[PDB]
Order: sequence, then C-alpha cells, then structure tokens
Amino acid sequence: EARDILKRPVITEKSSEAMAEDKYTFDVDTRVNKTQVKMAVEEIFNVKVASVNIMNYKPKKKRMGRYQGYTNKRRKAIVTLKEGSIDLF
Amino acid sequence: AIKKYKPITNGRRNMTSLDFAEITKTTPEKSLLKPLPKKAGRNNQGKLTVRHHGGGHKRQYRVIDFKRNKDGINAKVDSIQYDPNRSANIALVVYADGEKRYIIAPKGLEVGQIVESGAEADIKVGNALPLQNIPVGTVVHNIELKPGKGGQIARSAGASAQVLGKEGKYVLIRLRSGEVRMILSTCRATIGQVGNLQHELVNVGKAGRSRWKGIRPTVRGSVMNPNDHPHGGGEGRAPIGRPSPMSPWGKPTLGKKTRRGKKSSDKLIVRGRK
Amino acid sequence: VKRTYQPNKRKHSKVHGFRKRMSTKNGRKVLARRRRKGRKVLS
RNA sequence: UGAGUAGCGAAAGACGGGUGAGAAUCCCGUCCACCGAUUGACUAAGGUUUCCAGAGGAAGGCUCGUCCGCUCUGGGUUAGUCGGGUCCUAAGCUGAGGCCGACAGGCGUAGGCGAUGGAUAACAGGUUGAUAUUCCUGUACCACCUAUAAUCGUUUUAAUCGAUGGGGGGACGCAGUAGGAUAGGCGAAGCGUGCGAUUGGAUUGCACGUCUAAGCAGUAAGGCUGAGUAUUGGUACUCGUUAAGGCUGAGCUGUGAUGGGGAGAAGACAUUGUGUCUUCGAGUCGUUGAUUUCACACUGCCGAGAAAAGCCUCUAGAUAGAAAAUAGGUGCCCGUACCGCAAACCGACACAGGUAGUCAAGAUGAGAAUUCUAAGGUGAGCGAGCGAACUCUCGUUAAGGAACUCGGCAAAAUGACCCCGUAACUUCGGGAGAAGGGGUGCUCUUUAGGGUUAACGCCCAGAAGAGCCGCAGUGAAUAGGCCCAAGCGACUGUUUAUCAAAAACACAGGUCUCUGCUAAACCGUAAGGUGAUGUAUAGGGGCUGACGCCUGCCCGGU
RNA sequence: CUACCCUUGGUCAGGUUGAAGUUCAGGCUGAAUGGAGGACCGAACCGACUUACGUUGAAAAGUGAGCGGAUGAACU
Repeated sequence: EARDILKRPVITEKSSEAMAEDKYTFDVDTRVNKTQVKMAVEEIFNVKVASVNIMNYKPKKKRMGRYQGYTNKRRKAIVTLKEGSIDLF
Repeated sequence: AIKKYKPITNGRRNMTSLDFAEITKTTPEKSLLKPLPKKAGRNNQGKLTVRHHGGGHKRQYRVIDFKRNKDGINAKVDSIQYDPNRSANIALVVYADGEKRYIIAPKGLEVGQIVESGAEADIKVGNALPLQNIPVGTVVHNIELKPGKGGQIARSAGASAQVLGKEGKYVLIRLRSGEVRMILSTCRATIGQVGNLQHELVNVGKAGRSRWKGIRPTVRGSVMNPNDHPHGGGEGRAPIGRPSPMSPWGKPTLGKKTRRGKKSSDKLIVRGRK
Repeated sequence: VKRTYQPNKRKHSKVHGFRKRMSTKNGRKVLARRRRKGRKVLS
C-alpha cells in the first residue's frame, strides 16, 4: 500500500529550491489523504515527518494533431521532515 | 376612542384610527407564540384559488383557547393585548396553579378580575359554563356547536347572541345575523359581549393602508375582454347586457341562493335571516 | 439590455441533470431516447 | 458585378534612445494630456488555464507588428483557526406505514434534505517570475488522547455526572433624538531634507512624527427600585422610590506582546559598475475640529415585527472518582491560479449596452451637487494632408421680436445666498419659492455676539462707518420662467418589454347580494387543499368611485 | 426573459416644511418644545414625457440634452 500511495517525485526549479529547505514534493494517488501520505513516507524512507500539505490539479486541454483531449488530473503533496534526508538525484 | 387626523396631506385627509386605550401591555407572551407564514390564496397545487390576497405585514400567531376546559380553578386577568390575527382584543389570564393562556377579551373586563369556568360557576362577565346552566335572556358569546370542540360562533369584535328557550336537549338562541337556531344544550358559552366595539368605525384612508393588511386590488368585470369575464367588453363603456349579472366563472351573482339542500342542520334552523 | 440566459451552476444541475431526469418516467424516456440515438452526452 | 467603392466601433499626443530583414503602431526615458462617489482599490456570481518564463510570426488582431488574452515548449494554486462539509433550522422538495386513483400515477404522517439567516478557535512581519491570515519567523488560541499529580470517599448520597424531564435564553419591526469613545481630516510644528542664479527674500522651501491578535489591569455610560424568607409559573411577609454599582452586561483607554519590526533618512560599501546592500546610527510632542463606525441603548408609533441548535440553569436518576494544572502528543475532505462593473461574464464580435455588495482623500460647498487636483490608473488597434459643396455637433450676430408653425417644436431666458413684500379662493392644512422689489468684490478703522475660549483673540464677524478698482463683484461651472382662464380625472400610484402614459386601470368611501361553519366561493377524477389555524364589526361576487348637495317616474316583459 | 407570489437579506448625499402631544403666559389664543407625513426640492438608484441623432446602426430597441419618482402601494 505504501509503494502504491507514492507514485513518483517532482523535479522542477520550485521543487528544487524547496529541497534547499527540508521539503520534498511527490505525486500521489488521487484518493489518499495526507495522513496516509505521512505514514507512507515514514515507512518507505525511514525518516521523521514534521508536516504535509496537499493540493489538487485539474485536467488541462491539450492537442496532438487535430485531436482535442485532456491530461490526467493529479494530486501533489509536499512533505517537511524533522530528521533525516531523502537521497535522490 | 376614535381619533381623527388633520388633513396635512391628501392621503390623510379623511383617515381615522382608534386609540389603543384598552391595551395595557404592548408586548406578547413568549411562551404562547407560533410561526404563521403567509399563503397568498394559493392551495397545495400552488395555484391561486382565492383572489385578492397578497403580502401584508408579517405576523405571529397567539395560541388562544376557545375551549375553556380547566374547571374549578380561578384565573386572574393580567393584561389586555393587541392581536393582529383577529378583530377583537385578547386577555392573558393566570391560573391559580401557575398556568397562563389567552382568551378573547369581553367588553367590560378589567385587570385583576378573577374568571372561572365549570358548571357551578357564577353568571358574571368572563365565565364559561354549559348552555344548560345559563338562564333565559342572557347575552353570551363564543359558543360551541359540538360539545368539547371549542367556541365557533360570535367571536368578532362586538359580537353576541342571547338565549331564548329550552327544548329537551336543545336550546333556542338568536345569532347576530338575526337567525334563530337550536344548539345542543351540552355546549359551552362565555358570558358577555366581545369588546373593541369601535373597530368598525375606522376609515382606512389611503390605498397603501389596505395593502399593509394583505389586500390586493380588485379589477371590475366590465373592463375585461370577452375571453376573461362574461362582462367582457364591447365598444366604449357598456351596460350589463345580460338578463342577470354574472361572476368571473359564469354563474348568476345577484339574488340566487347557494346553500345546499338536504343538510343535516336543516331541522335545527327555526327562522332564517331576513 | 438584459438578455435571456443568465447562467447558474446549481439551477442547471437541478432542472436538467441526471438525478432529476431519473426521478420521473418521462425523464427516463428522455435518457433512453438519447441512448438509442447514440448521443455522447446524456444530460 | 456593384469597386479599389462604403466602412475601419466615442477620446491627445510629441520627440530622443534601443532592437530588428523590415517600426506612426514593440521596449526604455522626458514632457504633455484624461478619469478621480472613479477609467482607483476589495469581495460575490459567471467563465474555466485565459495566469508565469523562454521561443515564434502562416492564420486571428478591422492598418502594421520585432507584439499579444494567438502558436510551440516547460511551469504555477500549500490552511486545526479563511469560505463550505463531519452543526441548526425557513420557504420548498421528498416521505416508512397510510388515503385516493382505467394504467401510468396524485396526495400526505413521523422522519429526512434544504441558506439567502443562527452557532463557531490567528494575528503581525519576511519572501517568489508565477501562491499566501495557507510557505518562513515571532507570538497565540480551540478541540481531542495519554502520563504526572493535591481535591475525589456505600456511590443513595456525597464532590461528580444526569435526562427525547422542567425552566430560561438564543429572539428579531419602523422612525427620531441627545450623547461617550474611536477612525480619519486640518493647523502649529520635534527631527530630517536643502538654501535656489530671472527682479527680490532668507525668521525659507518641503516633509515624517508608525506598529497586531492574544494576555493583565480599569471602564465613559447602559439596564434591573433591588435584595431575603414560607408555601404550592402563582399566592403571604421584611429591608423599599438607596441604586448606593447590590447585580448584570459595556464601547474604549494604560502596561507589556515590542531594548522587536518597520522607518522621512545613506550618512558604510571592498561590493550586488558601485545601482544594491555586508555592515553600523536615529524622531516618536502638544492644538483643533470629529464620524455615514462602535447600541433598535433611549423616546415614540401601529401596520404589531422567523425557527431550531450551540448556551445557562434545577432535576428524576446513575457511577471508583471526577477538578483545575504541568508535560507531552494528535488535528480529515472540498475551494484557493487568473479576469471580474470587464478584450476573459450575458449580448454571434477585442461590440458606445446589461451585471449584486464593500472602501470613499484636499480646495469650494448644505451636499457623495459643481470645477480643479490626490492615492492610483489611462492615452482607447488605422494613419498623413487639404481646410470644397453637402450632412452632423458647437459659438456669435445689425434692425425687428412669434411676423415662423398644425402647435413658441427647438433654442433663448429664470436659477445660488441674504433682506423686504405677497392675491383670488379654500376641505382652514393650503395656495406660496405666489406674484413684485432690493443687495453681494477688496482694504482699513470702530464696534462686536457666538464669545473658540482664560479672552478681544479661535472663528462666522454680530454690525456700522470711511476708502479703492473694473464694462461687469454667487465676475468661472452647477442650481425654479412666471401669470390669467376653461375641459377631464379627487389625490400618491398602475399600463400596451419593442409606434398609444392618457380622460384608460387602482384607490379610500358607498351600495346590492350570497354565506350559521365540513360556510358560501374556488382548484382537483378523487384523496387533499385555499378560504382560515378566520366565525356575520367575518368571508366571496356585482356595480359605483375622495368630499359637498342629492339621487325623480315605471314591477306590463325578462 | 417576463407576470404574480413565498422564505430570508440589503440600500436610499443633502436641504425644506413643522401635525398630534407637552410646558408656560395671557384670557379660548400666543410663545417655547416636539418631530408626523403613500409631504416638498434635489444626487445615488428606479423609470421613459419631448426632441435631435442613428435606420446594410457602436446597438435585432441605443446615445446626447432636458424630464417623472426618489421613507414608500419604494428599489434590489
């Protein structure tokens, strides 16, 4: 369930400047609440989580050659931690 | 009791109102009030079935007891009060055990006077007792038609009826309308006349005052179109143009009787209106 | 000049809209009629 | 085809520099102009990525385009306290059983759902290209859980808790008045700035003088004539009109929160080509006038002005044993970008239209009117010439002054403030701003009330004289033409969205008639409803239409 | 959209007039006080009377200048 709650990390410039602090950004399953996210991070990465914020993103319109559609909707979570650090690249 | 206004304005030129000198308290009793949302003459289908009922002032309902079934206990009168839902004033009484309720207020009622109901009560203004125990000739109000149901006759401001005679289990009585009728002798009634006798002398004065009371205007039938009303118009003004005036629904409306035949109360009506 | 059609999210979902159409027999007729035509949007 | 014709959708731009293949149209600078009870700043609906950065110039943009609300690529919305849900109910909608009905189905009881209302714990500063009461720093508050504990003592009782038990409360209209505070405005100015090159002055020009929730103290007035006893919300007694605060509530003020933050200032940068900031310094006064904010508090009136929960109390009754305090912990879901009186909403359009609420500076004034400005925003997505006829919008005009025309249609004229004067008629209120006259700037004396106030002084002068200037003194803008006599309708109101606003409709008043209550009347096949939680001083229908004086003859016909 | 209604909310710069009532004075009327009204004048706001313009419109009902109501049978 823990490997199914967290989907992948987000690597952008806003997320990197946040990682300058102790904040890490994830894309998570669109059905979970922030308590599940908090407990999943602690189990997978073996750290101590201080807080967690979440937000929802709508689907966007997009084209590929006269084919109008939508992207997937997504859920984003930002995890502040007290002790430890997550190794990424 | 009737105060006249000076003609400072054309609207207030002949207006009249009654001063509220009988009222002794201007705030109702919180425990006996209930909500009363308005219906503008519209039934459970949502359609308008009675004309000319509209949006007046907001009102609360005072719970009045027309039964008077607490017997053998005295009640002392506290105050006379205004009631928006009827033409008579009301009085708040307090029973010896501490209960309060409203009754319609009779003509010569005063604060502090004690009032009583039962079969052994005395013949004095305010008392309620069965018609069997009321001597002939008494003036009486708030009469029942089925024993224990509550008073239904003679409840307007200044209304009264008087007892005439006695049959086996019925009592003769003359109503304010002028008709004489038999009423079951097990039915209660209250002694006296209903107060606020000046109520019908008021001159309303302006169109807006009757709109404050929930009355919307009335359009005459002869200024409508033929598809709207039997008096639907011709060219210019026109006479009635028929053997008899009609209603908006095409039925004669001047002189024709509408009481239904074969009613059970036919045998109780001794003499009708004249 | 005020035009007809002043939009409103709640009014639209309550007058048209799936549950309202399903609450009567003649609304279920509409839904079946649009299914038979192959229409992409039902209410 | 009409034809290189009509149009290019309200308005002020000019020049220098830059970039580019290409510039009236893009970027930067200076000057000029327009709005400013708003073309400024917030919040809703509605829209749904239009938001930001880099790249682009085929189509869209009424011209151009290097630009863009357009195309490509990649990004952006963070909540225990903000608005909803895990709270409450209104209208209304649904409704287990139930009632009715060719079928389909209609109604309705308990109960549910349903805000536009009731309840409800967070503020100041910092920071990004794009979010912030959400992130960061500081300081708080509210629920819930477990430990550490004084008080806890049969669990009747006792502390405790306690009812689908009782009582209170929440809890309410409209108008007016006199106040208390505070916000904001204005003038001296306690410390900052700089001191002029066109004649002159320097006692002179310009400005700032801030700062939260929470916590502690006290407190301007407000309400209750208050405060005990015995008995069944009520009845008898004592101190009473004291209000002393006895009690209850109550705006606001002082401390600290904060030797902190920010700050008119640079005066400290090696630098962040010196910009920006490493860094180090600093002021928090007294006057005046004062709400449209903070009480339906108080007084008055008739048309007599929601509910339920949260909340406070007394209980039947129950149980070790529950109290505050300290220390730890825990705190979900949805929305959050951007436009938003509009180039993004409703109008087919980058459309002179329509779109709920909040904030509201200076001079002048009664004013949110008028003209010019502030804070802030904007220069309108075709231009350059020439100054033809004709059309539109605007100004002036000799002599005459309605001769025009269906008709003074349109225009002109009146207009603010102060003083004087005011008819017929009348329902005695009115008519009335009737008509008709006169005055107004600036300076100096004398007086001189409100006396601003300690006071002439603060300030309108409260007023009288004596002077000066012009064609003209409410020198601009804005601000009633009036009178006489007849129809019609008493009056305020209403009407043919989009050719008729009226003499038409309403109306207060009058009169006739039906209706004794499961009322008559009306909707419905019925059940069920309105009438009405009303009861002849009431309810339905017809005609007339304030008020005054009145309302004649005919009952053969229907 | 529009007509009527139901429940629950919101808005109306300023000036003017001076009803009941009350208090004194005179001898029933005079002065103070008071603050009524489908009252008056006039912005916001709501309307739509006259006129000019527009009529392959800026707009499939508008704009400019005057104009009616503006505490109420008000507007939203």
